[PDB]
This record gives sequence, structure tokens and C-alpha cells, in this order.
Amino acid sequence: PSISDPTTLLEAERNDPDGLGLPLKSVPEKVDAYIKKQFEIIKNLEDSVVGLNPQQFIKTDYFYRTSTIFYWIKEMARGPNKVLLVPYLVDYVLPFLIGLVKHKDVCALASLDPVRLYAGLGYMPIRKNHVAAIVDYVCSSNVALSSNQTKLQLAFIQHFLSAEL
Amino acid sequence: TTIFSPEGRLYQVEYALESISHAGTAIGIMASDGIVLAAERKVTSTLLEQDTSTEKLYKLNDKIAVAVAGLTADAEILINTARIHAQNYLKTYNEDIPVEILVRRLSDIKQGYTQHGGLRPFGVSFIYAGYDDRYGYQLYTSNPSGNYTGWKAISVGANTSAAQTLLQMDYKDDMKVDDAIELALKTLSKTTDSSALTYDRLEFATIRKGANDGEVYQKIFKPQEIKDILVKTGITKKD
Amino acid sequence: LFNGMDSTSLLNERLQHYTLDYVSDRAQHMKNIYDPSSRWFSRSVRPEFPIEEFLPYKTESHEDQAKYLCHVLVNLYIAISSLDIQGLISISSKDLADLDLAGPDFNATGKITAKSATIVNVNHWTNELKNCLHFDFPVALRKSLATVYYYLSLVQGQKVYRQMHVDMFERLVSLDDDRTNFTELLQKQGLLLDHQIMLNFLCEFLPYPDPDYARYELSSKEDLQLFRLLLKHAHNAKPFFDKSKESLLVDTMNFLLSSLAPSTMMAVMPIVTSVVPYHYHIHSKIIDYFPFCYSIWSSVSANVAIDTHMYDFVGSISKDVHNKILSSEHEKDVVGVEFGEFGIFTDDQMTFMFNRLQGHLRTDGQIHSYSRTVKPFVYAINGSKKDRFFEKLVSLAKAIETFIHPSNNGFWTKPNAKFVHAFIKSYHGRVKYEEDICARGVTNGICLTSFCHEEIVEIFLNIISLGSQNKNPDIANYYISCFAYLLELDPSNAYLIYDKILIDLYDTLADQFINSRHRIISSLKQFTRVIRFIVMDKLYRVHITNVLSMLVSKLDMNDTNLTSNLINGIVSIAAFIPIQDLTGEDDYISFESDTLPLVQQHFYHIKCGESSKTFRVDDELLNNAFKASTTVFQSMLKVYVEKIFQLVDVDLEDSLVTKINQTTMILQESMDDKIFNYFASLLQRNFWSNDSFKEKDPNYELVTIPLAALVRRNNGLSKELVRTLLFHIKEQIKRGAGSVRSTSEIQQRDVKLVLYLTALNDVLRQCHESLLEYSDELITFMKYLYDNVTNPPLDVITSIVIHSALATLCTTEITDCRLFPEDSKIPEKDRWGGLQFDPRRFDKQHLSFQWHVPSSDEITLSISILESLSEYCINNVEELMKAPRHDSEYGDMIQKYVLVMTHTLSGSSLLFDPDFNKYRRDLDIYTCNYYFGNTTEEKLQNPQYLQVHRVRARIGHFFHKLYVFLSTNFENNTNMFQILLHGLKVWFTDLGQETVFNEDPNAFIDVDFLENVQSLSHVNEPFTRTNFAIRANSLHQSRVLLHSTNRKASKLENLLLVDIIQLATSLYPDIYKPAQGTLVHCMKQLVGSYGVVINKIIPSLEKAIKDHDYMKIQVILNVLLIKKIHRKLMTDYKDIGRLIFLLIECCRVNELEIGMYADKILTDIVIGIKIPSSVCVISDQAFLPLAPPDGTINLQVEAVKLAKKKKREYYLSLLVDLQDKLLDKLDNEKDMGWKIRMFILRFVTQIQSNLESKPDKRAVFSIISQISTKHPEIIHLVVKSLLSTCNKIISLSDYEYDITRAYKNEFNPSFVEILDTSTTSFPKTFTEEMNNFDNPKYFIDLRAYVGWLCWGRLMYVMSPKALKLNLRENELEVLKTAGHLLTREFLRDVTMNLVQDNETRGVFSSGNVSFFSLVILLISSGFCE
Repeated sequence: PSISDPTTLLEAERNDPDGLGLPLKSVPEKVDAYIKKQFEIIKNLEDSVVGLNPQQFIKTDYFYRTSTIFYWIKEMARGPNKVLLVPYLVDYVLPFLIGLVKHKDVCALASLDPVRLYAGLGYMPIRKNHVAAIVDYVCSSNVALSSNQTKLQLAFIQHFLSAEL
Repeated sequence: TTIFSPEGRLYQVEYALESISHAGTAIGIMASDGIVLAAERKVTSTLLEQDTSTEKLYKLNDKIAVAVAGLTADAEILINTARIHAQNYLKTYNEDIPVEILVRRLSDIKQGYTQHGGLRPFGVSFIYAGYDDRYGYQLYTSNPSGNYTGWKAISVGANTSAAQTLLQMDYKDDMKVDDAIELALKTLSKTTDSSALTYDRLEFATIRKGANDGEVYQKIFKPQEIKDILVKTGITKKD
Repeated sequence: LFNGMDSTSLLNERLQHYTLDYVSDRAQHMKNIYDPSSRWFSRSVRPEFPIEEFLPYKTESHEDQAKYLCHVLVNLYIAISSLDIQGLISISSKDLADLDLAGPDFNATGKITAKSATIVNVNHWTNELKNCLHFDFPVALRKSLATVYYYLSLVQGQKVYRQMHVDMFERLVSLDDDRTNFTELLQKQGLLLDHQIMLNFLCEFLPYPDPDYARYELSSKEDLQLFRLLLKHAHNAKPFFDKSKESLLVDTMNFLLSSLAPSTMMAVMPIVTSVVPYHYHIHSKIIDYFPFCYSIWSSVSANVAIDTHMYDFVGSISKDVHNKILSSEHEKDVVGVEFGEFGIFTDDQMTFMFNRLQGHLRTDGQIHSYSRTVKPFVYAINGSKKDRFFEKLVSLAKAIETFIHPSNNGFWTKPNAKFVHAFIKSYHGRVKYEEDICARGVTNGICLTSFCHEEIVEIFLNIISLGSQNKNPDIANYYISCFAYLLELDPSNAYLIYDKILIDLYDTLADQFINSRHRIISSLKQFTRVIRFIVMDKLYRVHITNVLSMLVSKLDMNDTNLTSNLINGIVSIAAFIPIQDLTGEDDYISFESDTLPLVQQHFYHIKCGESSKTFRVDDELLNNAFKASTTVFQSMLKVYVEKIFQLVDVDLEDSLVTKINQTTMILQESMDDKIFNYFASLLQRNFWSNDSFKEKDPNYELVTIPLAALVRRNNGLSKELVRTLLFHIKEQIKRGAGSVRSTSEIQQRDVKLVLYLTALNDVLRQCHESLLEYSDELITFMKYLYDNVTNPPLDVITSIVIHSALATLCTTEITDCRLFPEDSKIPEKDRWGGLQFDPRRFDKQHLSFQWHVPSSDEITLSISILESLSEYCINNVEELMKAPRHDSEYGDMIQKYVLVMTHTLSGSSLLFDPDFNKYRRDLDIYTCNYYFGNTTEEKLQNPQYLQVHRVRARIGHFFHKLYVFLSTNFENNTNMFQILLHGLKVWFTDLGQETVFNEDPNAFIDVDFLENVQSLSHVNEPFTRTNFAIRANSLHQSRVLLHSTNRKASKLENLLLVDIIQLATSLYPDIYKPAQGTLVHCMKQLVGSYGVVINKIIPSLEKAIKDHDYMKIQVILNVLLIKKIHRKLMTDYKDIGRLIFLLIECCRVNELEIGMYADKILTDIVIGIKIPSSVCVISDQAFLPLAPPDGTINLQVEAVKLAKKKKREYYLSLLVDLQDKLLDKLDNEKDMGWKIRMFILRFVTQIQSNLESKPDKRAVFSIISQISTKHPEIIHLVVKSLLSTCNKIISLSDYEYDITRAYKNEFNPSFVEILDTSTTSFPKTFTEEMNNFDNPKYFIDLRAYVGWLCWGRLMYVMSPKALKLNLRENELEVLKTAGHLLTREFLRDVTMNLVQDNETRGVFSSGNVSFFSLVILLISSGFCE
């Protein structure tokens, strides 16, 4: 956060009336937009995989992007970076991970594990602000989910509710 | 009880390897014309019979010898099995046993005592030595796991690491048996826990060729012969 | 007397300056000591049990305790203002002219006389003050001492014993010392302490810009231990940081906040928790940093390292605001901090912590300290707004309830068990803290109500039920321990807890759980925890004697574990209940006709499903059923004695045999004279008429300790018991017992003789004054017993008869331990609980103990027995000294009388006196009860004092006359040397106290056992009369064992010590191992004894090496490895020189395992100690608080500064001499092998790496030339020692030759500059400087941290300009000597040898990298070619 003054840090943390302060760490706005642009590139590239089998899906730019963003999320979800990931959960990261789960043979040809990753994201340090948005996202019924995605959403709501007792 | 540690490693073999890591030091060196074996013997007993004919060093047949680190009770069971196999090969083929066939024979028995849970492994490490026409002078090591390896010079038992470093810097591929006498005595004097090396603390042997073309000869040295190589080498605990 | 303290008018003005000028009346002093408005006021709470008023003799006057403390404080001042905080220089009383002691430096023991010697060690005099703290001293003298031990604990420059100095401050500021909160009394006196000295020392654990100058680093275990120790001292002192410095909180936070980064997290978080005070100004409050702590805590996963510090922070701030609101001081200290629904926590903070609390109990296990974890939650509860807090606690308990259940074991079990215990313990600690405020004042309404204790039982009752049935019995004990706290709250719900424990206990004893051993054992454990509460309630008390007889009848000879848990229940019943018939001559009462009917009705009601609150009965029927319950005791004791005689033959553990003796004696002390007389006549009839001593090795103690306890309560029983025993002894000797030889085993033909002799020994030890009646008979029987039995194993037993006889006559001890006294005291028969929760438990009329204080008639008998039995044994051995024989009989006869002469010295041991040799002041603070008087004047004006000492001397002279006989005729015969060495051990040790027979099981009740039974947390002295009695016995016993026996020899001790030193050097293991143990003990007894021992062992090793005395040489090296000798070698510079060269000659003795022991001793001498040269960085407030008013003490601290300085330099000239003599030996001897050559390298490396030592180019040349040995480990040691010697020379330039800068903060080297990161554009200047490769303005080696969270502090930074050295000539020559020998060829074969050693390891070494970094300095300085 590199705040200019100790008193500016103190005022900024006292400004939220709930007595929980600001996040300890935060992404600067150009870095934030770079992170979001990688997911929007993936969302525009979805048209390039609509017809094809896993063996050539593994040879697409869409998959190379997706496999990189999987390794980025998976490394961000360890150690001191989990807080950097909670701002991207309901808009980009969770939508991306349920997206990957449709491609179960791609997750077998490349040794990816969207299931273990997404279920494990229920245990991250999520703020009171983000709990309500996480709850409205997981409580959104879309008929577009297959059983694997809806039972993954229940698995999340299992490791989330138990981690929100 | 011969079950794997969760890393895929055998607890009993590791504990047998801890046991031999205390069990007295032995060096072997392979010269261009013979093999030297030497072993350091912790004589903390005055009334123990020094000038007993063996403890650390043993004959397996007319051209093969061993040094032992580990339990001597365990070693003597393997040593007899190797002696029986050497003579059973000689009886079958009319020819003296090749060193590789016998060293690995004792490495196959020692692996079996590590797999079945009714058996404890053998707490013994062997530095084999010998000659045959298939290769020439050969120096091998074998340990409680049933692993075996070929060497130009090696130590086993206590103080292995200091001894390997001292061997490595002075060993030459073209050296003679008398240079290997000197080297093995120097190495042990530069590795010993006891204040200085002497003829009763030391077991020694050689595998030379001699003067006569058909000979290979295995002098397992008596104490008086060891006193002569001690006073010639400059270790020389002499009047 | 050096201190000047012999002057009466200096003592008077010292006493007044220390405010120890007490009023001479005991009554007026004991009044004004507890008055807040008094000059002399040491305690705010008066002790309910003044344990030293219950002793049968005059304890020391308050005037003499004051005198003793004043002496300690002037000597503790002189020690500190003389600057030698490490203590090692050992200034002699001889060094007073130019104008010998062991133990105290680490793991001390106190020589409690204020004698004529002055020692000038800070570690000695702080140990005396730790012993002085047992008495009282005004809070103004406590203020001075808290000031001293604050700054004396923050000392730098030397190796202080910091841990006992920290614990001294902690004792002075205590939150609970006899219910007095001394921190708040010192806060009212106005103690102010400097947070900046503490904050700076904690900031030495932050990363320093140069790796070479970082004084302390975590991961190193000594620095981690130092950090943890200073953090403790920061917590203890935090309450004394000044309220009026309004910026202190915000300025300390501004510094620590800006210091916070990933690298500094592990330092800064404990520094924030420890140093920052809880001040609450109008503008700045510590609660403003809650948003900041929740910012760190809310952004990370549960981690022990981050979570323990933030529970500690918010928990102790919660406890402080709660405590301030209950105290009157909130109007000063916490106005505007309102207490809310959840304390200081907002709803989101409490919602977060409850979520984080279950986060560890159910998912991650990340708790370390449970008592800290639960503290925010216990001190959150507002007792008038409780409902939303208790709503979160019912839902927490519902979440964790399944993780408690006994088939659900896993990582969460230990977390849950400790959370439940700590929450319930802590809530009970809160309840009993605020009940004490309520008792003397008013109730705030944040205080908990009855409804809150009810709610707590309703939440935790199922949790404690599930957790007590666990498979792990230490886990089960955490939940079982919660029941006592829940009952001690006295809830309206308490029937729920009692009903459960009755149901399960009746179901176990009725064998309904016979398949389930955990239900058997856990129900016995549960019942044992609550007996003391079941005993008080008029309904549940009707069940206890029914349970007692059911427990006694169930005692078992096969199951030693069930018997242990039954015996826990039986002794817990016995300790609280009077074993007395309460029936009022009510001829209608019976147990079968009143008690047992009502018990069946109550049990049937409770087992149907009803609560005990529904059960109705008349108080008439209830009192008849209770009175009838007390008529059942005599048949219970009949079964008890019968079970005790069956346990005599069982293979029991010593712990259970001891426990069985404790329960048997606690039963006896609880009996009225009616029931006990029946039990005493029952314990003696079974003893004579037994069938119970059959096995090879019987438990004689299980019957003979009970008989001796009968004789302790009633002296009248002894005459017939002793008379009958000695008749049965004489019969067994006539039947031939002890007439067949064996060694190391008692024969089965002897077992009855051993019974009657051990019964005699135990009974005699309790006869006291009843012994006077049959004394002549016992002496004539003792002679007969020494004439007629000669088996070696029986001699130890038959000689212990005299010990036990003598001991009774001169010992001072409690006779009466009764639960209720005399059959005649005022408490009404409504006394079924042992007064434990009453105010009159403390009553002097309840606690009128009676003591054996020795009679003049008993001492005259004691001296008469002593001199008679010792003359007897002297004369008998002297008649065997004519005409020795090698016969097995001849040795066993010699051993007998010598054994008898050792047990006449035991027992009469209370008559001897350590100071007798001084005769031909001395303030002993501990007044152990002596017979001849405490003054020298009294002792020598009694002719029985001289008669006793004459005998001691005459037995000691006989042990020397015996040692020359045995060493000349029988020098192989080990057992009579072992008996002689035991005789010598007792003769050296047992002066005025008993050290053998001190710890072995005896017929007094155990204070630790009865404290384990009756102690209850947060409850004050919940004890009965038995426990108060044995506590008063333990007090006198302590004074006797705390009385110092250290003394100077009288020529006889030297003659006998020289024989012990000879035997310690003997070639037989069985003589030398005992003799070395005896030598350790005899050194403790004598002053300067280590000098006398080393004066003998050094010449003897030298003679043994000359003589080729192999075997003796290895025995001598085993003497040098004695911990007490070995530790004293390290601080003995004059004899280490001659010892080292003699160990070097020993390193070429090729025999046995010699050389390998000398190598071990030489390896340990490399941890020898050096003295810092005036390196003492300290505050003046470490000593100025105790500066007396006088001019004379200034001149004496100046004298010690000078004298001690000369001794330090004298020790630094002996190590330099030894360095030079070893380097001489290193260059001179071209053939010295390698192990010995590597001893000269490490020793010289330690002297040349120390900053006090002058550099020497011959050391550098000689160490560098050992490259030529080609030995790998000598080359590794040469690169390491070269590097260490040069890093010192480099640092001598950087400190500018002022060695003290090495130990000062506020000094930074000239290549370090300080940047102000507060400046108005610094945050962007840093990111453009950290980008700059072309022309850097500065640098940051090691790790950065300032500016990660925020800017604002001073940042330490390294300048761009190169490190040019400003060295002097001697330092330049040594670096040029290295640089001259740093040739291409030296580098080439050093590096080649490092390559060849690393061939299997493949490690990267920073020690090699810093070697090339050092070479580059010598290149760039032009010292290297």
C-alpha cells in the first residue's frame, strides 16, 4: 500500500464504520486493468474453440491463455497473495473456473484441477463486503450449468458456508 | 518391520545404516598391480586377544578378501555363505570365482533380509577385494541395503567422509602397490579417532602378483609384518 | 568489614533511606504495613493464613529481616555500580590490599548467612534478594528495585545472566502475591520507566543495512531466546510508560507501523503487542489501532505466527478496559471507551473473531496459547446486554460439538480440549476477579450475573460430558477438570452436574459398565473432581459413606490402574469428611433403616429422568438419613485393613505404594478418637495375626508406615508395640534368621525378621517422648541385634534402628494433623465438609497445632544413645584391626559397625552445627529450630554442645584410621570401600540437617499430594486443617534444609577430602564412581574446595603420564569431565595453562580410550570465557535508585572498578601467553599429526576473533602456513579463522577503535547514513532511486522494510563511496602479512581443496563467498599482490 504518512493510513483505515480496516494489500489501477484484460481476451477467444476435440483444443491460443491463467490463479491462491485474488472472484476468477470445468478431458490431457482449485477458493480470507457478493453469485441460478458445475457450486457453498459458520 | 516410510524409503535399512556408521573404519585401494585393504580396530580391552587371526579382514577364497564394518556376528553368516558359493563355483566350473559374481551374490542375500518382515536386515558393509582374468584387480563395496558399487579407492564405516576426501586428492591411476600401502596408512592416520595408529589397532592385507607369472597372493598380514610397513612408511612408532 | 556495614549509624541512615525504619513494636508494624497511608506499607491484602506464626519457636524479628535486606541492597548496589554484570572476574578480598567460590554465575544456590565475606557478584546478591522476597518491604523500596531490575535487565556489552534478572523484575511487579496487585501499587507510587531503552533493544532485531554489523538475528537460537526474553520484559514493564507523554502511543505506533513489511512482520507484531501501552487520551486511543490489526488479521489465512500476537493484543486491551471500568480509575483512564454489547469490539470485529475462533477449532488447528486466545471472548461479555454475545457462544458450541465426540479423534482434539478448558477456567477467573471487587464496593452491571453462570453451564455441560469419555486420558483430563470450575460458580443449574456424576458413579459400582473401562475410570475421575462440592449440599451428602464403602470393597490386587483410581476417590472422600459417628444417641437411627431407603429413592428419581430439583423430602428424614450415614465407618475400616494386607504381596509401583500410604494416613487424621481407637486396635491385631508376607520382596511400607502413623497420633501405643516387636525379632534370630550368608538379596527365611525390624524402624521414628520409658531396654536390645546378626543386607536395616531412635529425640515436627482437633473444639457437628469454603477455616482456635519440640530429657537421651553406640562400634572394629582375615565373615563384621557408625551420624544430625569449627553479626535469615540456641554465645555455654561435636570428630578420625587399614590390607575389596564412602558422604553432608532419609517415604502426609487434592484455581487456600498442619511442618522443614552448611575446613575435613580424592582416582569402577559422587557433594560443603581438588588431580595426571599408568589416566580424565569441575575449568586461567599442555601430552597416549577423552576435554576448553574490556552499556538508573546517602560508598565502587579491572587484564595476559606458547608448539613441532594441530588453530582463533584481544601477525602467518598439511578440515578451519581475524580488523576501523560502539545503538558506521522518509516527496524519490543504475545516490544491502506499509520513519542506508579503512600500524601489518601470503599459489590450493571436499555435498557456502570478499578488500587496499 506504501501510504505517504502513518496518519493517512490510520484515517483511511478508520473511515470504514464497521471497524475492520482497508485490505492490507491492493492492486494499482493499471495492474488491475492488465489482470482484467487477460480474462476479457480469454472471453473473446471462446469462439475459437466451439467445434473442436480436446487433442486440438490443447493446440489453441485459447487453451494456452487458459492454462496460463490457471497457473496464475493457483499461485495467487497460495501464501501471501490470497487477498489479491478476492477482488477478482465474482467478476472474473470464479466465472473462469466454472468455465474450465466443462472441459474435463482438457483437464485430463493437461494435468489441471479446476475442481480442487475452485472448492479450495471457499477457504480464502474473504471480507464482509465481498461475502454478500460471493453469496449473490453462488445463489444465482443459471440453467446453463451442467451437473458438474452445479455440484461444484454446492461444493463451494459447502467449503464456504463451513468457512463462514 | 519392512514397511516403507511415506517418502518411499525403508526405516529398517536407515537404522541398520546408522548402526554401521559407528562400526570402525576400513579403507581399500586398487593399485595398478595389486589391492590393499586396511581396517581400524577399537581395542579398548587389554585382555582381548590381539594376535587372534581375524576380526575385520577375512579370506573368501584363494584370491578374494573382505573388510567388515558392522556386526561381526552378522558378517560371519554372509562370509560363510560366500565361501560355500566360491567353492561350489570352483567345483562346477574348475575355475576360480569372478569377483563380481560373488560380491553381488552377497548383495542379493542382504536385499532379501530387507523385504520380508520376519527378518531384520544385516548390519554389515563389505569392501571386497580380488583378482580374476575377466577384469583384473577389482575393488567393490556393498552395504545393508543390498546396493553394490565399483571403486578405485573407498572407505566404509565410521569417518567415511573425511577418508573419501583424503583418498580423492592423493589417488593416481598409475600408482604401484607400495604407493597404495603408504596411502592407506596415511589416510587412516589422517582419519583416526585414536591418537596415533599402531600395529594392534590396525588390520592389513594385500593382493599382489609376486615374481612368478601364474601367482596371485593374499598376504593377510601378521602383526610383525604390519610393524614393518608402519616403520617403513614414516608412521614409524619406533624406538 | 569492606562494605562499612559494621557501623551502627551508617546502618541507621541506610535503613531510613531504604525506608526500612520500622516501628519497634510487632503489633504497630503489622498494623501500619497494611495501611495505604503509612511510611512502611508492603501489602494491600492481609494474609489469611500467616504460615510462620503457626511455628512453635520465635521466627526472626521484622527488625532483623529489615537488617538483612539492607545488607543485601548495599551489596547489590556495589555489584552493579562496579559494572561487572557478568561476575566472572572474581575479585579477591586480597585486592583490597593494593590500594574461591562456585555455583552462582548460572543455576545458583544461596549461602543465606550475611557473614564477613563480600563477594561483589551481581548474580550472587540477586539470588540473596530472591530469598529475601519471602519477607516484606515497603512499596517505595519495591519502586527502587523495580527501577533497578528494569535497567539491569537491559544491559549490553557482556554475558549477563539475563533470565534471572528478568524474573526478578517480574517478582517485584507481580499481579498476585497474597492477593496483592503490586503493579497497581507501584503505579500509585508513581513508578515511571523508559520505553525508549526497551524499544531500541527490540529494534536491534530489525534488519540492519550491512550484513556484517547486524548484532542479532532470529533463526539463531540464542538471539531468538534473547528476543523472547526481552519481549517478556517489555510486557511486564508496559504499565509504567508515562500517561502524560500524550504523543508516546502515536509516536511508537508511527515508528513500528512504518517498519512493517514481510521481512519484519515476525519482529514488529510481537514488538507492537509487547511495548505499546494502553493509554486512552482524548485524541489518541489504543483502540484506534483495532482497524489496523483487523486489516492485517482479516487479509491473511489463519497462521499461528500472525494470530497469536493479535489475540494477545485485543485480549489484553479488553481485559484492561474491563478491569478499569470495575476499578474507580476509569474516570482517569477510559472515559469515552464504552463497553457495548461485546466490550470494546464492534459487531463486525466480534463476528470476525468468532469466525476466526471456530476457524481454528474445526478447520486449521492454528492455536498455540489457549489462555490468550479465549481472553477477548471472556472480557467481551456485558453482564447487562449479554444476549447477542451468548447467542454467538451457543452457535460456536453447536458448531464444535461434533468435533468433541469420542469416536471423532484427529488434529482438532487437542485444540478443542484446551479451548474448552481455557474458556471455562478464564470465565471462572473473570467471575472470581469481579466477585472480589463486588465484595468491598459496588456492582457495575458489566459484571456477570447468576443468569450468565447458568447459560455457561447450559452451553458447556454436553461438551464436558462428551470430551471426558475420550480415548486419550490426558485429553479426557482437560474436560474433567472443567467440572470443578462450573460447580465453584454456584449456579442455579448445578443439580445438572451432580445428577450426572451420581448416575454414572452408581452405574460403575453396580457393574453396569463392565465391558467399558473408560466409563469405569472416567466416572471415578469425575466423582473425584466433585466430592468436595457433593459433600456440601444437604441432599447429595447422604450418598458419600455408601460410596466410600463401595470404593473400599472394590480395591483390587490384579488391576493396579483401577486400584489407583479407587484410591484417588477414597482419599478425596477422606480429606473433606470427618470419619466420625454424628448420631445423637438417637436409638431409632440405622444406616439400613434411614440412609439406604432414601438413597434408593433419590437414585431411582434421578435415574427415571427427573431433575434432583423435583425430589422432595423432609429435612427431618434428610437429617436422620445423613446422621445414619455416619454410623457405617467401623466396618469400612475392617475391609480397608484387610485389603491393605492383601496389597503387601502385590507387585506394585512406588507411586501407588506411596499413594496408598497417603490415603491410609489421611483416613487416620480424619477419625475421631472413637473410630481411630478401633482402627488402631484393628491395625495392630491384623499385623500380629497376618498371613501376608509370603513373596520374595514384600511391600513392608504398606503396613509399617500405618503403624508409625498410629504412634505419631498416640504416643501411648508405642510401649506395647515396640516391646512386642522386639520379642518377635529375638524369636526369629533364635529360629536362625540372618545366620545364612547372602549379598544383595534378603532371603525368604529372613522376611519376618525384616518385617519386625522395618516396623521397629518406622515406629521408633514416631515414638518422640514415649521412647524415654523403654530407652534402656532398646539400647540393650540394639547391642544384642549387632552381636547376633551378620548378614550384609540385614546390617543396613538393623543400623537404621539407631537413626530412627536418635532422630525422634532431636527432631522438631508436627504431631497433630487432625481434620478436627482434640475430640474437643467449638465447630458444630454440622462440619461434613472440612471448613474448606468457610471464613473460620483460618481461625487460630481451629488451627491450634501441637508440635514435637525436643525436651532436655530427650536430647540428654539422644547424646547418651549416640556416644554409647559409636564407642561400641569404634571399639569393636579396633579389635578386628588386630589380626585381619581374608574371610567373608571378617569383611561383613567390619561393614556392620561402620554402617552402625553412619546411622548414629544420621538422626543425631540435627545436633551438629556447621559453624563449630569457627569457634575454638552472622545474620542467618532462616531460623531453623536449633536446640542449643541461635547465638554463638548460647551454644558454647552448654556442655552438651561440645560433647556432641567431640563425638563427630572422633567418628571422623576413625574413618581416616579405617581408610589406611583398608587400603593397606584389603585394597581390592569394593563393598567396604562403598560403605566407607557412604559413611564419609553422611559425615561431610549432614550438619544441622538430614539429607539422606529426607526424600524417602515416611509417616508424615505429603504436602504436594494434599495440595493436589485440595487446591482449586482462583480460590484462596481452599484447604482443611490437615493441609494447613503439613504446610506449617513443610515451612520449618524448609528453614532446616535452607540453612547453609558451606564452611572452611578444620584439618580433619582436609585429611578426609584427600582420601575421597584418592578414592576418586582409584582403578576400580565400583570405588571411583561412588567416590566421584561423594567428591561433588564434599566440594559443595567446603569453600575453595575446587582449588584443593585441581591441586591434586593435575600433579597426579602428570605423574600418571610419566609412569605410563594406563587405567589411572582414563579415570583422571573422567574426573575432569565432572560438570562442577568442568564448568570451573572455564573460569580458571592460572591452572588451564598447565592443564592444556598436559592434555596435549595425553593426546599421544595410544592406549585404551585415552587421547579420545583428552580430545573431548580440549574441544570443550575452546568454550572458555573471555572478559569484556570496559564493554558495559547501561543506564545510571540500573544502580542510582539503590545508592545510599553516604560519601563512603562512592570511594568503594571506585576501588572495585580499579581492582577488578586489573584482574580482567591479568586474565587477558594469561590467554595471550597461552596463545603464544601454543603457536610456539605449532611452528616448532613439524610432526604433531592433525587433531592436536587443529586444537592450536581453534583456540588461537577464539582469542584472535575477540575484540578485546590485540592483533598479532605471527598468529596469522602460523595459521596460514597450516595450508601445507593438506588436511581438508585444517584448510576449512584456516579459511574460517583468517576470515574471522580479518573481520575483526575491519570492524576495529569501523568502530574507530572504540570497542563500546559495537554495543551502542545510536552509533552507525561512517558508511551508513540516515534518511528522513517523512519528507514531502520521499515516496517518489525512492522509486526513482531504486530504478537508478547509472549513478546511485545510496544503497540498501540485506533487506528493506521501511515504506512497504507506509513511510515516515528514519531509514538506515549505505552510502555510494567505497570502504577505505582508517587502520593503525599494528592492524596494517597483520593485513599486509595476510596479503603477502595471499599468493596465486595459496589461493589455487585453498580453492582446490574446498572443491575436493565439496564433491559429495554440493553445498553453497557464504563462508567461502565472504573469503573472496575479504581477498577483494586486501586487493583493493593494496595489501595483496
